[PDB]
Formats: sequence, C-alpha cells, structure tokens
Amino acid sequence: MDAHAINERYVGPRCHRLAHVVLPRTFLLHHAIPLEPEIIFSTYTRFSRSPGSSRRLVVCGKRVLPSPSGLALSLPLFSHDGNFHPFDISVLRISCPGSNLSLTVRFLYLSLVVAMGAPPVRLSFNPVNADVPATWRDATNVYSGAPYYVCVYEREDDWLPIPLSFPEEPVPPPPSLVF
Amino acid sequence: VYHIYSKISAGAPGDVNMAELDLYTTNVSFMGRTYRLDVDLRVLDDLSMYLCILSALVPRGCLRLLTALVRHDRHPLTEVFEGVVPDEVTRIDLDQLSVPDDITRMRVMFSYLQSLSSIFNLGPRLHVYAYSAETLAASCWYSPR
Amino acid sequence: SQLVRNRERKTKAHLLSLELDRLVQVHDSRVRVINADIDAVKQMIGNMTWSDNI
Amino acid sequence: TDIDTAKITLISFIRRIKQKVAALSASLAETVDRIKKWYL
Amino acid sequence: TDIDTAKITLISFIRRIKQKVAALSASLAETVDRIKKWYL
Repeated sequence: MDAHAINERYVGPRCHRLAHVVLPRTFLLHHAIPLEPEIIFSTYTRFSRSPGSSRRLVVCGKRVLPSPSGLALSLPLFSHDGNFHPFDISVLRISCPGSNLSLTVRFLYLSLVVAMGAPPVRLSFNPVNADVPATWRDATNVYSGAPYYVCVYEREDDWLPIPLSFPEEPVPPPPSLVF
Repeated sequence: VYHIYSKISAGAPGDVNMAELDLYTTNVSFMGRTYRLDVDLRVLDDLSMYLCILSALVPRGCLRLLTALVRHDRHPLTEVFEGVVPDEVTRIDLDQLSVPDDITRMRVMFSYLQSLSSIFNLGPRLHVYAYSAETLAASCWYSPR
Repeated sequence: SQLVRNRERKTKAHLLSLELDRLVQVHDSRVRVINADIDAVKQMIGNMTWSDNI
Repeated sequence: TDIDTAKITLISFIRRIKQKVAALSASLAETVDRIKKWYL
Repeated sequence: TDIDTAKITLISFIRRIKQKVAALSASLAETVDRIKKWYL
C-alpha cells in the first residue's frame, strides 16, 4: 500500500489523474503474473477517434501482505482537452529485465472512472505517507472477467462529477469499438 | 552575492536597494572584528554565470534523478530527504523536453557541480603554528592540494 | 462468429451496468446541488427577518 | 407577525420540498439496483 | 423593504431551484435514449 503514495509524487504530476488499482490473486492467476520484486511495469493508453498514442510511464508496484490482498499499482489517466473519453483503453505492460516475459494487461476507462465515483527561513518537509485512508470499491475487468479493487483516497471538487465526453453519431457499436 | 545584484540593478533597478546591498556586503564580521572592503567587478564574471547556469538545472535534475531511483532496495536515508524539496519542484512535468535533449542537460549539469566544487577544495594552503602581532612574524608548514 | 456472438453478448452486459452506475452518479451529484441550494434559501430565510431590518 | 408567520411559512414549506428531493435519489438507489439483479 | 427584499430573495432563489429540477428530467431524456441506440 506504499506504491500508491509513491506514484502520486513521481507519476502523479506527469499525469492528469491516477487510477489507484489493487489486483487480487484471482486476477493474477488468470493473467499469470509471477510476483518477483524484479518486475518493471510500464503503462500507456490507446486513444480512440483521435491519433492514438500516449507516452510510456514506469509505475512502481509492490505486493501487499495481509481487507484485500495482492499486487498494488496505479494506473495513469490522460485528459486531452479537459475531459476523458469513455471508450479509451489503458494498457499495462509487464516485463522482467533479464528473462523472456512480456504480458499485456488492458483496462477500460468506464470500469475506472465509474469506480472513482462515490532569522533562518523555513523549508517544508513532505515525506511519503500511508496516513491517508482508503475506500475500497469493487470493479470487474471487461476483457477477462476477473475482479479488481480500486482505492479512493481523501484529499470545485464535490460540486462536479468526473467529466466524460461520450462519442457522437454516427458511431460503430460499442461491442465493436471496445475491441 | 554582490556581483549578482550588480547585474540585477542594471536591467531592472526597483528590485535592488542600495540601503540593503551596501550594508551587509561591505562588512565582514570575523574574529570579533569587522573589515572594510574596497569595491566599486571583472574577476568574478564567470562564477556569477557558472553558479547561475547551474541554478536552474538543479530543480529539473533532482526529480529526473529521483524518478529513476525507485525500487525495493532504495537507500533508506532518501526516504527522509525526499521531503525537503519544495512542492513546486515536485510538479515539474518533463514531457516538454525530449530524451536526447535531457542528456545535454545532464552532462552540462554534472560538469558544473564538479568544477565549481573543486575550486574551493584546491589546497595550496599552509598551517601556521606560531605568530606574533606587533612583529608580523609567522612560521608554518605547507601541504599542497 | 461464435466468439463475436459472445463478445457482443457479454460486453453489452458489462458496459450496461457501467452506464447505469454513471447515471446514478450524475443524479446524486446534482441532488447534492439541490440540497446545497434548498438549504441556501433556508439559511437566507434564517436572516430574512434580519434582512428586512437592514 | 413578520417574525412569527414567516417562521412557520418559510421553514415548513421548505422542509417539505427538501424531503421530497431525497425521494428521487432514494428511488434510483432502489430501482437501478433492481435492474442489476433481476435483469442482468 | 419587506416588499423589496422578499421580491428579490424569494423569486430568484426559487427560479434557480426550478430550472435545475428540469435538468434531471432533461438528463434521463438524453441518457436513457442513449442506452436504447448504443446498447440495444
């Protein structure tokens, strides 16, 4: 549970919003993710109805030893021109530095955006802390069908929900635009 | 410090006060005494530029160096020294500079951090062990670098 | 085809509950605006007999 | 009477509006969750 | 001032509540019809 608060200071500013995600073992058994501390995570998102690429970011992940239990991560969310797209895939790429291992884990924003909804001078000292409490909210992955947890940490905020910009007609069917 | 404010007040005069500047940069309180200094510069026209060309590369530097150093086996002291950096430096988004531009902002950056630090740890110095005031005699021994 | 008959069957079930859960959170975030606007009237009512004094 | 009658009018009418705005949010909390189990 | 200040208070606050109750009915008229074409 340290990897959420680490990423808000190093991956946090380089994004627009973060998607704090904890993966249970039932998700880990399906995608076959062998939990070693050597693992380097890399994240990028695949846009739709636009030129689709975002930059690649390295996200730190740590095993949580026990109320859920499993791998803890943080996914980047990108807001081009002030809003989110609903059908917009965030891809998690898992790889080891030495051996032959490459895994692609894919998430959709509507499973994340909905899940977020409820004299000498002074130098400041702001260390990383797990003091902020977590609110565990359920979710399901659309692509695999394995549940994963989403944290909501406490901090024009309570007035507005999270902005979404649904696609406009003419549109292909969203069973065909998701895949 | 005085040579920097000689260049600030040459372009924008309202930021430098002569009552503030020539009051704490002309007296040196050392060894229970003060000393007057005769200053109207040309000798320090590179340290005022080497310390200032280093002055903006440090805030970008100490976040690019900390995003690369994060792992299970971080040295535990930098858990403390992560908080001393101000909040505005912690929001530098390095997307606005490319990766073959960032290398040019490191080999420049490290080279001033050494070559400014070395010229004060250069030691043609000598340790006086005996002295008299009204005769101006002194003995010592020398130790280079 | 029989996998496209199962992609279109299941993702019309997973995304349907996401749109309905978005629809609840649009409504409850505006009911909060109404109860912030109803109580803004009643708070001005609590000194409306004081605003009639000026 | 400006203090007395405005107290009983502009509070009791306001509270009956406020308690029925909460009826809309309590309706979707029951009915949309009913769509989830019965029809999905 | 009982006629003047109650005119600007108990009309302008009331109209801002009424125009936002119509926002709820205009939201379901857009979103439930969006479920019909996109997902059915």
